[PDB]
Amino acid sequence: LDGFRKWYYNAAGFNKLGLMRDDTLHETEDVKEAIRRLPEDLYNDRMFRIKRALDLTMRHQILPKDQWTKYEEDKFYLEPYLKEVIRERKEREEWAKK
Amino acid sequence: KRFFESYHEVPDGTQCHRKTYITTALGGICGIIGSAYSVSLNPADSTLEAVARVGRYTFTAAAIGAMFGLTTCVSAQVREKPDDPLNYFIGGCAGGLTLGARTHSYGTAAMGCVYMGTAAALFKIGKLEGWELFPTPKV
Amino acid sequence: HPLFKIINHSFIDLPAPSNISSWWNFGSLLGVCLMVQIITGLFLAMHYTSDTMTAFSSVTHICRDVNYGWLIRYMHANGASMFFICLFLHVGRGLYYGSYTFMETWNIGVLLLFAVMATAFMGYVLPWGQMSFWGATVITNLLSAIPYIGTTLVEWIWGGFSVDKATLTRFFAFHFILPFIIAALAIVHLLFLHETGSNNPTGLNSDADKIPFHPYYTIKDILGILIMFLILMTLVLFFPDMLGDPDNYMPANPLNTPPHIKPEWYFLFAYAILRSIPNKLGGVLALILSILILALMPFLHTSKQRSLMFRPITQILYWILVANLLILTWIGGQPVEHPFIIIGQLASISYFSIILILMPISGIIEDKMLKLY
Amino acid sequence: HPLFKIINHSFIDLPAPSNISSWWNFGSLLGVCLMVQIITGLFLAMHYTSDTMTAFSSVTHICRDVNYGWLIRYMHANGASMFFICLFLHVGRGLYYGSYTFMETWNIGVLLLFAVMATAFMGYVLPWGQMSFWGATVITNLLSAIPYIGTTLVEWIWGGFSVDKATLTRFFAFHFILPFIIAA
Amino acid sequence: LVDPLTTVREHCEQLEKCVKARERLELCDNRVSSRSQTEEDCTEELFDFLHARDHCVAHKLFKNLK
Amino acid sequence: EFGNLARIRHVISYSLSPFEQRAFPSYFSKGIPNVLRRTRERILRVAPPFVVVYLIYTWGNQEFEQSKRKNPAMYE
Amino acid sequence: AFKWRGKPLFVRHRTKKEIDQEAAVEVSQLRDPQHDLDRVKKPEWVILIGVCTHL
Amino acid sequence: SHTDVKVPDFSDYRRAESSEAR
Amino acid sequence: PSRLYSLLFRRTSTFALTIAVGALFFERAFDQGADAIYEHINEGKLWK
Amino acid sequence: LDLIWLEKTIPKSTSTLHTNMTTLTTNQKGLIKLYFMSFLINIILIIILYSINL
Amino acid sequence: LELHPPSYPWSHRGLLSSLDHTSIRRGFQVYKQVCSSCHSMDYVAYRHLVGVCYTEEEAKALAEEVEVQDGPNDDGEMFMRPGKLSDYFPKPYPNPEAARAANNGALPPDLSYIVRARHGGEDYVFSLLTGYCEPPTGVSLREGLYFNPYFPGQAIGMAPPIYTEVLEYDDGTPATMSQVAKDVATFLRWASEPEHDHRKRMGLKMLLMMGLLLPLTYAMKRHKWSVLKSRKLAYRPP
Amino acid sequence: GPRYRELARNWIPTAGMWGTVGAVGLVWATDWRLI
Ligand code: HEM
Ligand code: HEM
Ligand code: HEM
Repeated sequence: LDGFRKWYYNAAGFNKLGLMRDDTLHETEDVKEAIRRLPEDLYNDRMFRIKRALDLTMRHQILPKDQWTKYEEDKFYLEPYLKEVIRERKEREEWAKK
Repeated sequence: KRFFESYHEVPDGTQCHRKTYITTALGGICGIIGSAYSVSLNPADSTLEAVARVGRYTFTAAAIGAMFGLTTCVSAQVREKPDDPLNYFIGGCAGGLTLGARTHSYGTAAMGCVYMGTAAALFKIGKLEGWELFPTPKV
Repeated sequence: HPLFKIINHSFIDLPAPSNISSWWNFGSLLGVCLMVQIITGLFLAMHYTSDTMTAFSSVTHICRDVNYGWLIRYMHANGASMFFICLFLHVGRGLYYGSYTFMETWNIGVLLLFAVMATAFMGYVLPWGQMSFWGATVITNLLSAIPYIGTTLVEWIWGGFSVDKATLTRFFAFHFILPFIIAALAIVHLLFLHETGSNNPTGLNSDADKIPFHPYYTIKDILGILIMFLILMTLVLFFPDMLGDPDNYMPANPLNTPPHIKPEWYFLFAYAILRSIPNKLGGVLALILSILILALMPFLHTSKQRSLMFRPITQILYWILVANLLILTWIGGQPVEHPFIIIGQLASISYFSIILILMPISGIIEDKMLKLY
Repeated sequence: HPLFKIINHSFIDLPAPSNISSWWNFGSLLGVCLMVQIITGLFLAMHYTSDTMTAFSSVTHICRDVNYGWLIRYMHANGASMFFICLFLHVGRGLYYGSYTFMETWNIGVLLLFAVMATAFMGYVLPWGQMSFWGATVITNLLSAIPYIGTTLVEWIWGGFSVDKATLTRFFAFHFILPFIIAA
Repeated sequence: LVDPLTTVREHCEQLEKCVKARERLELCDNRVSSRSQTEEDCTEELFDFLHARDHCVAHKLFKNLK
Repeated sequence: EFGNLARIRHVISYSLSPFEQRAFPSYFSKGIPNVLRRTRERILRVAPPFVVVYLIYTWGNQEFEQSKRKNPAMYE
Repeated sequence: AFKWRGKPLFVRHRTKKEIDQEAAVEVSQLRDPQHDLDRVKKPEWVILIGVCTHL
Repeated sequence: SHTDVKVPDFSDYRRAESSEAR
Repeated sequence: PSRLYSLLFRRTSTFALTIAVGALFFERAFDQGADAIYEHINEGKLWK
Repeated sequence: LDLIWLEKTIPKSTSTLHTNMTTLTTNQKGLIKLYFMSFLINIILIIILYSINL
Repeated sequence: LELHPPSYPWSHRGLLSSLDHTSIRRGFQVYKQVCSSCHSMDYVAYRHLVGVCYTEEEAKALAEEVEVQDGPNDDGEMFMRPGKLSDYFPKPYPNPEAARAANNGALPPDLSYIVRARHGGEDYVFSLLTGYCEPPTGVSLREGLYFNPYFPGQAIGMAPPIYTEVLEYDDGTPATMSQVAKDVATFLRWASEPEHDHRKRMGLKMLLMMGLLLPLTYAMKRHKWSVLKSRKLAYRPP
Repeated sequence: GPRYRELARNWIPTAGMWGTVGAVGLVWATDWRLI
């Protein structure tokens, strides 16, 4: 399962643009709240990675293979911050039903 | 066995479906046999690993069976010339290419294309000229 | 200046994503095609007569006696075909790249698609050939499906017991008036989009990389317009009758019926579905759903990634969907006999199961593979 | 909704002067008249034929055989008359109260006035009566006055040596298409 | 005067592909002769034979034609 | 509009004037490799489906004809 | 047919056999239960409207 | 600071008195 | 040639004049050249 | 074309094709079980070769 | 189930290949002497010929060679006059039924757009006119029928109208059945598309103009898009 | 949940009234005699 997940990570292809997994999340309301709660350096790296991926997609290029994002290396930075947004979101919801 | 033979009965370039199916089976059969020898000797490390190898060899062989069948049939279809070693060569040409890909090597595709295609072409000629293989002793 | 303010806002200083491919040209092409159709339609309207005695005679008079009237007529017909080509590729771009999450833009789109299909149907009825008359009857009797409301409604459109002059004239009036409603709905389509901006093929937030539109996506739209004009003209001036049907060059005979009747290419996928369902009503409904399933599409998105650039399993399912859409287009053409029917039945089952069931399950699986679910 | 904003920006929360008289109604009436004309025109277009053999016959068929077709036809004609009454009173309001200092609004207005006059002229040509044909020839002849390119222009519009079917059909197309340009 | 078609036809016609086709038709013709009391016809055989013949003739009638 | 679209920081961006740079730098030099790079990246996810389409198409056509073909035993 | 009311007005005459088979047809087993005579005042004479119930 | 690096090379882009022609 | 830029491309007005004038003559040349081709391609078949 | 392309294709390739083929066929554990099982496979295939061509 | 006419190497089959106008003239002669007795080229008028294969005055001659009635006269209905260049070709059987009767129930289909209205018309036409072969075993055509493998049902009321040397070509080209079927297929084709030639000239000019304009517009786009396509981004966190 | 249930129970009576109006409206407009 670990090797097949690495093979699917190579087949997804966002590592060839230098992106992380959390860069590829669709910005819903909860995702934008999690992005807003990021520290400044992580937010700046995320915006630069997104801009570089957009530029590479503009020129129809990819990064060189040494510059790709290694599956093992990818960091799920937004995840911790996101869970909270969802948790808080759900809590408010249940309370609504009260 | 009446099955495989069917491939030859219908004129080439026609009923590609049957052709591709038959060719795919033969390749696959060879895949099994080939994997078997490959597993019996040079054994694997774990049963699963070997089951995988059987699969790999089987599929690769099945593929080289399909494309051969498909390319040759279609080449004949499109070209409209049923009897021509070239049809088969294009087919063998393709078959080799699949092998090359499965092995992830352009070079293999090279030798594969030439050698494999040539062989298939010779099969066509063989059938066209009624060459006899493994003949009974008639002295 | 008030106007220039508006002008600068939708076409010059509009912030567009820098990385949108050639597929994003297609919608602008559709607008150009709309104007082209309207312009050619206006120059067909100065000589066409919507009378059943004189409609075929007026069309032949356009082709034979009006200076370059054959050019304007075949430009109109092949421009309708080019409109549907660009429409299908626009809808396919919207399905592939997750652009249906712009829900209001998507719903105004599917309204525009319904209006364009109705306009093209009545326009094809307009020359009053053999094929037009039997096509109208057939497609209209389809409306006769509804049990209590349907029958009367049909003759209401037919304006009589059976399609006859009553229909032709009101079909000329509708077919004239609906492309202006299409233009107004396209203005609403553009508005509901600028509020959100266009999407990019990566599906990510492109706010960090946006460029102007005047010098970057204008010359690109001009190049796409030039290529689309190359394909249209080379489909009018060299292969003018390729997309049409020969039986439409016979006059409309109510006593005879063209032996082999088929909708034009674009309406076939639907035709196949209709024929597939055994029940008449079922067919009509499925047919409608065929188009409507798209509207339903923004509620079926279960993935955390907007686009399919990084989603290979749903890419495979998407290309299987394009594949059996082409299969349904072929089947419609084929006559009623084995095994065309079974393929049609399966192809329709596979179409509805891929759009309804397989893509959200695949998106859940893809989210599970990235340790997100 | 983004679309709702437009409504609340032009019809609900629009700050209007509290003391404008009934004359300021008239422009809105013109818009209503435009819709009315378009609607009635659409229901004339489902039975009218723009052929010189059949145009008068189609108009009589509308008046005599279509259910309430006389109602829609005379509503269209008297709605054109009501359109010009409201147009003249709108222009008179603009002249009297100094509203022409809104210069862009005034110029778009006089463009609309030219378009409405052309639409009504070709619409009056459309029933192909005695009066329509001689009226058309007359004004089309007006163009011939042009110093150098007049003759050509007249013949162009007529689409032939003299107004005949060629004209009627293109006048039907132009009379159909111009009220949508008037709406824009 | 000899219609060029006749010539071209003769040529393509002489071809065996076609000859045997005709023969198959012949067997069919004969079948219907003996099997005279039936509804089986030779229309299908007729068409396939012709398709071949014409295709070839068509390949080569316009050249002769002037 | 521009100016209020997004917030980035420390991302320097260099560029050149159009007339100062070659119009088609290495157009076929790298274009071909790239186009080829691209196809191999999606070919396995695009063609396979349509291949089967060609197949169904063919099988379908042939099968129909056979259905039309007269049954030998028929009438005999 | 005489195109009555803008639709083909099929008017047909039937043979002894023709009339004989139609009666033989199973009315109940018919998709639409309407015995041949049920739609004809004369067995030798059948009159129908030519619009396929379907489309 | 702002002087640590120099403008990247555009030689594969840059073309090879000329402005007027260019 | 730097005379071009100075005489034709430099001032928008001049840039235009050259376009319009060229287009005025281009039609003559294009039509003539094109017709020559079309005809020859089918030299035999045409009224004369 | 001389040296590399006409030496890599005909003279050298045939050198490699074989070299590689000997490497797989001659890399044998030396264990009897493996070898023997291959005898098993053979008996099976020959049994079939006769069977299918009965 | 129908025989599918083969592809013939027509002189207008090519992408820029126009029609052979001598063949259109010969096919018009074939229609005038044979096909005009039953079929009606309603949408082709003598004037149409001028410019294709007959000159103005020449056409006038043909026009003057037919009697066309003028319905409205001070007190009369018809003193068919010398047909003019504005008169349309004379349709036989003024009423459809008339022909129905004459052709035994069949209604020759107006051959103005026959080639356009028949799938693979040019071929079909040629095939039908030349496909009058022997009926096979088991076939039982109804009274007044003939056997053509192509015609739908293979039962065309039209009897075979082209017997070798049916008419003599004024040009003298041997009037073999085929030479006549090819000429009338070219003519009917012309009839169904009098603009075939003019268009192809427009298409040639369009291909030349697009071959000039597509790389130039591509070069302008790649100029205005080079700026970005060379943009180098660098992230320099402080 | 419970709150939304209260909301539904509280608005459904109003909703039924609205439907009632529509019934009268549709029927009157359709002039469906069955009603
Ligand atoms: C009348 C035919 C249509 C025209 C002229 C048209 C035109 C356009 C244009 C110009 C755009 C802006 C995108 C661009 O050009 O780059 C656009 C966007 C869009 N259209 Fe369409 N469209 C049409 C039909 C449809 C239909 C039928 C749908 C729904 C299936 C649809 C859905 C969308 C969506 C979702 C977008 C936003 C996608 C994006 O810009 O990223 N459109 N359309
Ligand atoms: C206001 C805009 C439009 C006008 C005034 C217009 C006018 C006309 C007229 C008068 C005809 C009959 C003449 C003929 O068929 O040769 C016609 C035919 C047709 N129109 Fe339109 N049209 C318009 C827009 C459209 C649009 C948007 C479509 C596509 C949806 C369309 C598709 C067709 C088609 C398919 C035909 C029949 C072509 C044929 O005869 O083969 N038209 N149009
Ligand atoms: C697009 C909208 C419109 C359509 C489709 C339309 C259509 C028609 C048609 C079919 C007729 C001939 C039947 C008749 O005699 O009334 C007609 C006549 C006429 N239309 Fe219009 N029309 C439109 C808008 C207008 C407008 C805005 C005006 C006023 C400026 C106008 C003024 C007239 C007049 C004066 C006549 C002649 C009435 C008469 O017969 O005495 N129409 N129109």
